[PDB]
Amino acid sequence: GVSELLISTAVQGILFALLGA
Repeated sequence: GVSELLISTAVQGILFALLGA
């Protein structure tokens, strides 16, 4: 699940920047 883990971290990363401002 390396390919699915990278996509899961990409979506959660953009969401972390919005609510992490």
